[PDB]
Amino acid sequence: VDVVHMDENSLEFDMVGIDAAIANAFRRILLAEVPTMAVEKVLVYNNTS
Amino acid sequence: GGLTCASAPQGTLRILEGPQQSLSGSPLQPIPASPPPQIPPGLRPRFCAFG
Repeated sequence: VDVVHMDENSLEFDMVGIDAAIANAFRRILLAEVPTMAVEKVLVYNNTS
Repeated sequence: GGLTCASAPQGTLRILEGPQQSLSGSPLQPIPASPPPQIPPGLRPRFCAFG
């Protein structure tokens, strides 16, 4: 693995010597399976906007 | 002493007022034709690959 760039909010490592199935598994995990926190419910007391 | 029919007229004149034609110049349009859409100069790529 060779990590080229690493600003904050960016990474560009290489990952030399792996198949397309494992690379695709890693890519699909980041897009759809790594957990995050986000607003689910909103209680609106007044809203004259 | 009355009015009597006189000799028949020998001719008729019909008058009308008419102006004339100018030269044919045929100036079709201020900015004429359909001017073509075209390239902005230089432009430059606005995108690069990663790595």
